[PDB]
Amino acid sequence: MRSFLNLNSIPNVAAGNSCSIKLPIGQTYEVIDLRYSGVTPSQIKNVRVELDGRLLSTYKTLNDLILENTRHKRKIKAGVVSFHFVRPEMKGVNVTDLVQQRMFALGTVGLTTCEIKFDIDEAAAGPKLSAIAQKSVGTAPSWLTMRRNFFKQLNNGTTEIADLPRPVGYRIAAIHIKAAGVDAVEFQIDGTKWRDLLKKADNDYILEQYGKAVLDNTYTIDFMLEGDVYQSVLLDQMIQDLRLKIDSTMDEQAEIIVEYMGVWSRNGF
Amino acid sequence: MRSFLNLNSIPNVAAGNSCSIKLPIGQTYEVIDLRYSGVTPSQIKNVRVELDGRLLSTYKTLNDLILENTRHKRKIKAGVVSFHFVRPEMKGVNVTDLVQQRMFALGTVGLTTCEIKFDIDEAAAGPKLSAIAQKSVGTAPSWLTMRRNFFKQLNNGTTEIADLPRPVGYRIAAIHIKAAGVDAVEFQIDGTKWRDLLKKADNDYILEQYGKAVLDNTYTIDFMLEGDVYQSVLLDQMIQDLRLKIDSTMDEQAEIIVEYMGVWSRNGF
Amino acid sequence: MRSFLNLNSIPNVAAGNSCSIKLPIGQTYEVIDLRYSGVTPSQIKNVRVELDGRLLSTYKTLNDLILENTRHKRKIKAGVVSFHFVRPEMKGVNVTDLVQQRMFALGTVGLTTCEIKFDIDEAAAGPKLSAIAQKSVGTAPSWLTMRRNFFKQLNNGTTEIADLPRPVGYRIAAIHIKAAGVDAVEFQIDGTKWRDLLKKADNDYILEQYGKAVLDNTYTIDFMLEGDVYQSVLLDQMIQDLRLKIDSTMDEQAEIIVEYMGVWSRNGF
Amino acid sequence: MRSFLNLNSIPNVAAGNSCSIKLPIGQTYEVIDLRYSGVTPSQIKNVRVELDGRLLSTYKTLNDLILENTRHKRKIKAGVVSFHFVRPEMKGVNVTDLVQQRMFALGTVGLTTCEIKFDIDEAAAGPKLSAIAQKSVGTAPSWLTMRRNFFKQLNNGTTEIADLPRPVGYRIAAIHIKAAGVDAVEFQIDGTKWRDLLKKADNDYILEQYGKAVLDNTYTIDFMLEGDVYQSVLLDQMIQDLRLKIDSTMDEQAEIIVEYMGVWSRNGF
Amino acid sequence: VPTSVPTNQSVWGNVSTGLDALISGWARVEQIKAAKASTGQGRVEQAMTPELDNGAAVVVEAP
Amino acid sequence: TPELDNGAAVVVEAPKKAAQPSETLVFGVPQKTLLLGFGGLLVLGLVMRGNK
Ligand SMILES: [Ca+2]
Ligand SMILES: [Ca+2]
Ligand SMILES: [Ca+2]
Ligand SMILES: [Ca+2]
Repeated sequence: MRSFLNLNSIPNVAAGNSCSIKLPIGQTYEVIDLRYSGVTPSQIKNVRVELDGRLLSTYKTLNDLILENTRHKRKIKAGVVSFHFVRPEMKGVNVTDLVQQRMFALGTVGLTTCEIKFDIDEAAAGPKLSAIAQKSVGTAPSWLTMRRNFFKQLNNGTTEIADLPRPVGYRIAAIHIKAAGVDAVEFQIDGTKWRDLLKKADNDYILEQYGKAVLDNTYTIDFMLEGDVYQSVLLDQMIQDLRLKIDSTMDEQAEIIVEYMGVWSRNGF
Repeated sequence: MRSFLNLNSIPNVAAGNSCSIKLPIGQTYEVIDLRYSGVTPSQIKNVRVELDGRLLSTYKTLNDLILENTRHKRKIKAGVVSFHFVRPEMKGVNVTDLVQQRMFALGTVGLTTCEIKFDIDEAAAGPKLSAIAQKSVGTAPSWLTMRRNFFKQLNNGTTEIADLPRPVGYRIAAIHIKAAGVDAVEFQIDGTKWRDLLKKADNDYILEQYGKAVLDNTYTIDFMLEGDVYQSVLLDQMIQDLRLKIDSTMDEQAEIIVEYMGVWSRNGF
Repeated sequence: MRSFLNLNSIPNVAAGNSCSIKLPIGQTYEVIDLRYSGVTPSQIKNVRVELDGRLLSTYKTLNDLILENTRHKRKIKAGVVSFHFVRPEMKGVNVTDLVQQRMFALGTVGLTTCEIKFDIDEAAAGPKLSAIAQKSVGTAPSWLTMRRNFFKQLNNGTTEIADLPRPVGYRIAAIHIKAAGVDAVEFQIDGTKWRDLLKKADNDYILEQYGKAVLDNTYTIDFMLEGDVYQSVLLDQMIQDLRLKIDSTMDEQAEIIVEYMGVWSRNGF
Repeated sequence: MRSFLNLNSIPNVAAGNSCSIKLPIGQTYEVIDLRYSGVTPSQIKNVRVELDGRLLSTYKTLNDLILENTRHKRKIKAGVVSFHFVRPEMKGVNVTDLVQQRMFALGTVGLTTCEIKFDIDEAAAGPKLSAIAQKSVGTAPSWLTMRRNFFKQLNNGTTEIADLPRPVGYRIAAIHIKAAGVDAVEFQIDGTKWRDLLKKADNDYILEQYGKAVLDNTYTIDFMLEGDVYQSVLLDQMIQDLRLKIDSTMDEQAEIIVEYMGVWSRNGF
Repeated sequence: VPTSVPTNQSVWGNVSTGLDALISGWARVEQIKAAKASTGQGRVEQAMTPELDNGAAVVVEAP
Repeated sequence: TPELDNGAAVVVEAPKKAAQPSETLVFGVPQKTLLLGFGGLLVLGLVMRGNK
């Protein structure tokens, strides 16, 4: 049996304020529903999920969480944005789908602090935020999704990005290139071309082919289209080159979103 | 390695409001830089540094903190005022200067609450306050500077102040007599005249002789001119009389500032 | 007792010429005073301090040495520029200040060659250069400051620099970002944010707070503000990420100055 | 704890009079602040510091004491001149800076008489002199600074001075050549050139480089620029030649000031 | 024994008994901090510690 | 005692009492241990009868 709780009131919710959603340790958080009003998702900046003071996932703005859910075609409702720790799209290969989905839940056992920090923009009309938690029996943080942010200059022609962090033992579920002039992209590991120079139209077709929604000004490289976790990139310690070849038509600054995965460690990634 | 952090936003910063700078427990605070605008230092009243709800240091107004720093000839910048817990002027006798200076840092280990409370004047134009922390590895509160406020009547002639608190085991770094008509002062302990009836001009000359700046309408009795902590007044549990003989020319109420020192105790001074 | 010597005449001092200050091996060079006339400090390009043919420190122009001294508020005189091997700002933690400062002196014992090479610009009016040496008893090169030059392009937005050399066992005293449009910078090691995204005004305030002078079009990250060498960045081998997040307002190429430190080695950095 | 005392009234202070500041024996005098009015420092001639009737330090006029303090950049105030027995510029090598500075304090233990004699010029308008003493616990005279006066004829060309007293076991902190036409000076001991023929501009640059102020018509040879007492000249009994080679441009009478140092002895230097 | 008297006293108590014993302890802990800073393992230990509010817990059910 | 908005709570069910399982085990092992004692005391008692 699951428990649906109305989380404690969020302290000091005001424009230009730096608030935090401190989660009580002991149980497992499958989903966290954040209700907002008097403020836009884009006005909720620097969203950081921290476990024991360490960063787990980061969102430039709350709007990126809305887009994250939209991509998987999850239920979207105005005035509310959810933190899906449990991945509903997961499919089991040697275990049940339910086990593969729940495995991403945010367990808090052994933790000292679990927080969701963020800053409220100064322009916020009259910010009002509350949270509801869909919890289950306590478990260690264990297997978690680690959303990381990266910024890189994209040229008009060809750009290559090979300096992406490769935490050992971790995996990569997907890579999102946020740019308006990306025509095609190619992904390779150690010379091996796992993703040919696929045109945007072709890449976006495959994405939609798997029930995903294409995000505006984004080139998504989904390594878990089938929902199988073992299709994602396994960051082996021996990998010598993890490269991305981007064919752009514009000279701009791209925000590269990398969805990492791995067993949470107090002194790990 | 030290860590420079942009402290969390100060809640409810407005004219006539009572705000507080709640410091996170765990590490050591060497210096706290408070940026202000839309308000004068004199408009930031009743500044209190509290450890576990108890009073450590007190400032009638933020301007007294500016004067405290000015006296030691510390870097002063408009729009910013720092809380120097670590005393940069300290000199070691049997230890290094660095050890003697850092020994005053605000350790928070074992603490339940660390706060810097203050009241914003109603006349404040458009108060705006933020804080930055220069921290280091965690330590117990230990040796701290305890600025205390006292108000006493001065006569035109000779006034004597012998009712100053004498917390056992504690020390006195300095005494600041805030009055406009003080000509000369004499300090004695148990009949012994440690400071002869020194004329203001003579006392102020010795102060400047040690790199200190003379404050307006203030007679400072610096017991740590050399930076040696062992030169300060040791409040021996055996002292029978701690007296101050003030020769004034005006009949006014003086604000006596006493800079105490000692190992912070949950049930101490 | 120290010895002040008028170094041998500098051979072939003329415009467009490549000269060198060959130092006699045997003793220790604490300071080298270089007198110049008929030429500007900016006209003395590619200044290199070489020990046994290997590069120790490098200056794009002699003006960078003038700025290096200005930053520490060292005595600056027109027509003369000094090479401060001994760091006067050093403070001892478990040793005397004098020992900590002299430890940076340029010992020459065991050396085959000690040189200070540089090129005289062609536009030089009538170059005239002489040098004086403040020496002391001979010592091995030992602990030395190794000024390194790096050029990186900056965007208008955020730029990240994580490819800075990390010689094992060495330390980093400071990092100077030479750019005209830097608003704020953030420094982190292995995810740990040792320096929050500090605004220039805030960073510069802390610098001045420690007796340092802010250099024009430069964002200095001083890791030895207190003079304590053990506050500097220890380039520990297990370090996986040494990153710099620069928030600029201009699209330019910055000159990154890194002040390394370590025991000089025939086969080291 | 130190004691600040208003010394007894100076007997017979009048123009053309020979007065004396008789110091009470028992404690240690770190500093003596002499307030003057109705007379110029140059009008206070033949200042002699005598211990047990023997001469310790000598000043042609009180103005030389003002210049002595100015050179070290000590606090100078009109109407007051201090006798700094404790040397604030001292830095410890194997002891703390404080110990190295206080070691020069004027201890009086074992003394029969401690006096500061001087003559008041006849032209003195209306001489008024008082003194304040900054004392500490009693100690033997011990290590003291012994300022000695010497007069020698300087030629236009080259002059050599090798007849300077060399009290065995004593040291030389500095040598001040008071002449208006000195271009360069060279210092050597037993043929060894410890100070090359340094041009005034070059010598003065090094002086300022160490926080010292250059005195008018003076060529200072500071042997304690770092504040290290062990950098001074140690007058070994074996020294065969202590020479000074002065390159002047004028034919004049120079006043050579020699700052000696050593453990005070009732029958010593 | 305590006594009251004017004038600068000839001999004063220059004893810093219990305060010096404490001051040495502060000097000792400074060397411990420096011992950590001299190695890379000392910096990584300090990275684990944050400064935040207190944490609560709650649980029920039969596993 | 101060006033802050920072508390560390721990509200949870707790079990009480336990009878029968530890007993049954702690009655089995000593009864056997006692029975071994009687066997030793019997053979010592019976051998004394042989020495009559
Ligand atoms: Ca999990
Ligand atoms: Ca402390
Ligand atoms: Ca060295
Ligand atoms: Ca002495």
